[PDB]
Amino acid sequence: RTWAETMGLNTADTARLNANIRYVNTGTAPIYNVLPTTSLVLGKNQTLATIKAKENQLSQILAPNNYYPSKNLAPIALNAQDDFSSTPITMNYNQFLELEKTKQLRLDTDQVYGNIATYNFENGRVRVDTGSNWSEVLPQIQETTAR
Amino acid sequence: RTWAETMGLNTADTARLNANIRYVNTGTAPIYNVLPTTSLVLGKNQTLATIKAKENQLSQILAPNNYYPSKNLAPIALNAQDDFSSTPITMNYNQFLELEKTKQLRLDTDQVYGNIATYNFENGRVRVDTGSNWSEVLPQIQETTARIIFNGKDLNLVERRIAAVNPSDPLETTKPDMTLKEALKIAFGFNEPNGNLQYQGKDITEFDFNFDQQTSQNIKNQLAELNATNIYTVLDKIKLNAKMNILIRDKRFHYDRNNIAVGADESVVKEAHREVINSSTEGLLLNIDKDIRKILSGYIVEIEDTEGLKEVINDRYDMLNISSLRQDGKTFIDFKKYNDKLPLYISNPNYKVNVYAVTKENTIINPSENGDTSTNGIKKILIFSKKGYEIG
Amino acid sequence: NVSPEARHPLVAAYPIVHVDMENIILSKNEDQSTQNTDSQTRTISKNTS
Amino acid sequence: NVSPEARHPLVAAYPIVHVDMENIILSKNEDQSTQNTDSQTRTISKNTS
Repeated sequence: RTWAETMGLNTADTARLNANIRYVNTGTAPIYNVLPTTSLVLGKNQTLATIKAKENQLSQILAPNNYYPSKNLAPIALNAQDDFSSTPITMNYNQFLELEKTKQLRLDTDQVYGNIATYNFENGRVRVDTGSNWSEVLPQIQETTAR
Repeated sequence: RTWAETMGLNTADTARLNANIRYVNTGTAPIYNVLPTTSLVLGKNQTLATIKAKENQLSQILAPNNYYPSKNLAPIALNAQDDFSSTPITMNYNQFLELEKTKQLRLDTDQVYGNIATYNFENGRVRVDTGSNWSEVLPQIQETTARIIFNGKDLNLVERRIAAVNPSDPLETTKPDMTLKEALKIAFGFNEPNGNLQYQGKDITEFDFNFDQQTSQNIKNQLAELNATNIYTVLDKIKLNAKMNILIRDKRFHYDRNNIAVGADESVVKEAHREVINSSTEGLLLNIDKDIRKILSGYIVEIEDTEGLKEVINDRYDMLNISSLRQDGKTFIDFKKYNDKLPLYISNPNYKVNVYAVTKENTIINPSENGDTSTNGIKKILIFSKKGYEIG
Repeated sequence: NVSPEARHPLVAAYPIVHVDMENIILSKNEDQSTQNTDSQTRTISKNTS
Repeated sequence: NVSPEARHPLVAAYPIVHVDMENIILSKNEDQSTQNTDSQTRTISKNTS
């Protein structure tokens, strides 16, 4: 009679990641179809990944002084790297050992995509134009205005 | 002759998921091509995955007060995370032991995508514009209208929005003046058949008014200038404004945090439990009103001797669901379906019968500590006391 | 499909959608296997002392 | 939704979005395997000497 036991590994794919995030608009005007580019930094300035948010993590409206999702709801998960969300964010053996010891991991926000909604003078409606984003507008404000 | 047996595992993909979901539209206008974003939360706020609905789970039309799929049809499955529905929703080993232990998993609804169908004046048709979604419209309705929630139809909350005037926006000061009487008369269907504001039968003073912090500040300013104290006489003079929440409930019952009718008072339980239609060992086809019958737990019989004591047949926490429903409006409170398919124990026709009931602010939802598996810490109301020669 | 009380101009017509779960079906991804074996040895041991 | 501070021509209306992380969930990608064997032998030794 024999008992056996086997525990395998792969030292470039040792762990995965699943970051629970939430968006905040502390501004003045709403932003539609929000898709932030965000990077998971381990240690001081060692970056594991950079993920533009996929279609699962898209915020349709973000009014000023609002959240997505709202504070009575649990945060959204960010666990994909592929454009179709079929490849997990991973880390190797040296990154996984240092993360268990120091537990230093943070989340930068490099940039934010999102569209603008304009008034339509014919029928009074407000229609998001999916051709122009706020990255055309926001550098024009920071060069003409005083903060 | 050698026999073997092997098992394997992986501590990052140790389980899969499959969520049977159903959509409800309790609004006022249909939404086409519905794709909700939704999130599977383990425990308190640990999110497993966020899934926008894929092509298999698209609802082409969702009329108000309708479901996708229908109520006679089984729900739809959500078992994909990839955009092409090729990748399942997995769990690691620590999220799997916690789910088999505690059995806690909910499903939030972060947002809803869906289109708008508009009238074509050319050929009179209705065509879904796939460039316009409802998310451009709902943040404009919510900032220029007042909201009123009212539960006088089958004790369920109906939410309606009414265009009121904002005094700090020049386009919004063109809309006509909205008073609190007129806002009820066009949204829910009140009237005044004898000069008093009324629902179907009930006077308006049978309800109560609860506001939010910002709204109740503005109502007190309107009542000081009218030299009024009671709000129920100046209902045709309170001007509504933009971003007002007003809650109108039935005064007779109790309400929990989600404003659902869950408890009653001691006087209402004897108003619709007065007459009895038939009396026997088996039949309680009674005229239980639709208000209290959704908020009660069940019924409790009580044996009463000649000298007087307290004997309960259904003296258990799970022997109280004796509520069957026929097709005549009389809820059939059966006696024998928890009694081994045997008739009830009656030893003397001189012994009378007493029947009671419990609401849901006194109904517990878990077994107690040592020996309270019964009706010990359950307070009731006296309902039924007649002599045992008229029932038998 | 717009409900008849929303056909006043001052009343807004808009949907309110929410999803509710009815069953959760988790399936444990675990692989398992069995095996049989029938060995038959025939020895011809010769000794020369 | 343009807030009433910015319904003036001389005040810009623009969003300030940032993302904050409230949990990190890391899953060790490791595979475990156990195996049990039973085996019986019936040896009939014969010798002519």
